[PDB]
Amino acid sequence: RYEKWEKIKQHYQHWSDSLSEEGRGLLKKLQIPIEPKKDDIIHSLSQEEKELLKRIQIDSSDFLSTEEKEFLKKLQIDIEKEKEFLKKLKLDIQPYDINQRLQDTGGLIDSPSINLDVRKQYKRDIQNIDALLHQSIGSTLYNKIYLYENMNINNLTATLGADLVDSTDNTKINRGIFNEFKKNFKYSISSNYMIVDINERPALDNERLKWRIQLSPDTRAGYLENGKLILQRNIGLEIKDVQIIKQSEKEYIRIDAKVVPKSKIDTKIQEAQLNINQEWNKALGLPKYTKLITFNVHNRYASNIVESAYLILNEWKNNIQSDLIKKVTNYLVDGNGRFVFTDITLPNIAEQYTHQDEIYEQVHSKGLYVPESRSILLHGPSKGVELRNDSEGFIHEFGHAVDDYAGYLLDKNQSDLVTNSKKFIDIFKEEGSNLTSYGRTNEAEFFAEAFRLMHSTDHAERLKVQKNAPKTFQFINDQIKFIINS
Ligand SMILES: Cc1cc(S(=O)(=O)N(Cc2cccnc2)[C@H](C)C(=O)NO)ccc1F
Ligand SMILES: [Zn+2]
Repeated sequence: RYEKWEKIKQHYQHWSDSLSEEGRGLLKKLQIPIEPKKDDIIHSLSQEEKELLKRIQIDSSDFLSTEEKEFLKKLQIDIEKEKEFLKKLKLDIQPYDINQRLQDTGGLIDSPSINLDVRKQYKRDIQNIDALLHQSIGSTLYNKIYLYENMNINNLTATLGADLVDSTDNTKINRGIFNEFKKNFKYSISSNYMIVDINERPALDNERLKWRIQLSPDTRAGYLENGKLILQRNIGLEIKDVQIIKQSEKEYIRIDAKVVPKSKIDTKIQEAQLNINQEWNKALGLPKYTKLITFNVHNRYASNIVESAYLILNEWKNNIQSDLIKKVTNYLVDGNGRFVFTDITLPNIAEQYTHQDEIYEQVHSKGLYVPESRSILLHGPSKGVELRNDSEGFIHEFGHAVDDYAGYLLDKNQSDLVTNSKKFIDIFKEEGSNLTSYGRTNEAEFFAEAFRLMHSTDHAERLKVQKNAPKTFQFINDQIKFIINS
């Protein structure tokens, strides 16, 4: 367990000694992100904002992560309509987390999804760390050691992660879900600095993935003491093996991976993008030069993001009538619209942030539709709230596109969503709470939810829309009729 520490340490002896006080402080910053302290958030608040914050019920919020919820509760401890307030405040409670910024952006750190000042600080730190990690592990040690990293399955796929652990016995891995996770896991990208161990360490709470990694001779790294290494960012990983193993009467998933040039992985992704486009331009009868599908892939479940795109579009094509699909998609293409499949957060997708300067209006979620760029965005790793799979999410987003085109058809000059018409507003006011809880949010979301359920494989769901929201059901069919006759 400790026999290999010394020789790795001695290899990086001079590197460690020559570290400046700032270089060291930077490595500590990377290991321990800086949380915002409560008292400064509070004193920054005005006394009209303070009074507002404590009267706010907070677990109710739809767009705040459980850590963000808990934090603001502790602010209430010390002290809808104004979602306005929680969206602005959400930005000022993010920890300074270098590795998380790199992962969220996939290395596209110029993405205007955080404030300018911190955005520029992130750049400076990243460039400084890149300069620190100059010494490769080398030929004397690369094949003499293994590097280990424990990982939460939710980091790769939160959808499969919900059922990965056997519900009848939590010491076991669900064999069926295991196969799904392993099936299309061929390669992997690290856009941030992997922090790995020289020897294997016991997994912490809900960590069931245990990586075993072999570096290449040229792979640059730094020693972080206590038998721990930090790897250079932007490295490719080839998955050599995925197996279920048992440690201390508990089942884990071993992932054997080998470091390769990231460019080698990027080449496969680019080849896959050409293939899926040529294949789907033909199926949809689009012009042969159309670029519709785009892979924005930069993270550790890389190969599955690509492979699942094929299946998502297949389910999409299978569950929606052909003529509706063709009409709407050709509308999207006429405005250079894209189907974006990605494993970076959606505010870092150009098809969103280009048309959304306000960060507090920027949205991260499983799926999104942006009318200004006529694009559908689908985020792999995450799990949509009250959503079975990615295909159902994509169908929902396509509902928004249907909404867009239908409204465009009735006035191309003053182009607007059909759900913004007084006609559907009245329908939403009457039937808006008769479907999903989230459908209640607004006209567009109610429309897209209704559209999703009307095209669900569960025929019972389709009948529940016609029975509980017959006016919305009728309205949508009228838009479909309007579209295919256009
Ligand atoms: C139910 C379903 C959900 C999604 S979502 O989670 O990504 N989402 C809705 C959402 C997000 C957070 C909590 N509650 C609902 C985003 C924002 C959206 O509407 N996309 O256009 C996407 C598609 C769906 F069908
Ligand atoms: Zn939506």
